Amino acid sequence: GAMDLYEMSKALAVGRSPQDIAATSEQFIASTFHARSQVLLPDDNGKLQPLTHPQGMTPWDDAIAQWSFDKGLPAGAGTDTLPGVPYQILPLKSGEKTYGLVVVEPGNLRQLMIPEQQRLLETFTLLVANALERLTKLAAALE
Amino acid sequence: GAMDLYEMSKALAVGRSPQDIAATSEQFIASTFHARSQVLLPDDNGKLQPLTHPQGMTPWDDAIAQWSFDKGLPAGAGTDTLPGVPYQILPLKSGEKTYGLVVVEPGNLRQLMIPEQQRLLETFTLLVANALERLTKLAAALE
Repeated sequence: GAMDLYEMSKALAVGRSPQDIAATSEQFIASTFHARSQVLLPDDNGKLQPLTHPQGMTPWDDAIAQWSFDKGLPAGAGTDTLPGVPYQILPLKSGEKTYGLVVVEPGNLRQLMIPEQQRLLETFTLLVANALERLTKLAAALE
Repeated sequence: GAMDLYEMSKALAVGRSPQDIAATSEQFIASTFHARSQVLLPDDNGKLQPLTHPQGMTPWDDAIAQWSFDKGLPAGAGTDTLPGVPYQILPLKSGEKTYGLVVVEPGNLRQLMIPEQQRLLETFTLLVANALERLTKLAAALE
């Protein structure tokens, strides 16, 4: 919806932890894009977590997810890497830096892949990435 | 244009100072929205700077600008506060917090006020606000 990006931005602004940001992002991406989703974040070593998909999502390839994060490039539907899977693997990027990934599995892939929806989803991932960037850089500043 | 938000996000991601963010925001808002613009930022006391408009912009009311920043509410065209002026005064907000303002004076006010353009401009101000929030909170973390 028209107001969803603004409402998510309000919820992201008060997030205090990566898990807060992940939960908020999943709630809003699920509602706005009629999809199940999972945010994946790097650990100390740069390896994405969690490695276990949630009930209701089809399992994705962990190593292709890692590839998407490492390269800052999408995979899954709409790309030339795993073009046939029923989900998208999207980097959460601010500038050239990738702070995480979101796996998005819609109820209706033809609906999610409408170009206008793809452009809206890109704006969502940019706002999520900005929130992750803020928390990561602040924690580093202080710890 | 379709790619302008993404291109501005890349430029905002590498900004190192509020002045960097202000210059980038003015460049992209000017180009995308066919407008002159000025970003105003609070000083130590919460008073907006600069107090001097640039050549090519019509002077705005400094106290109404301060009102917009203090209340986190827009003024100027499209609002019930100074509805008749040929510019908009827009808070740069992330969540409930306002980090600055942008004054936008278009070459063609009827074009800027097209609702689709207004919705795009709101997304721009959200990305600018996120950049200002990141720099402000990081500087505080370190200084």
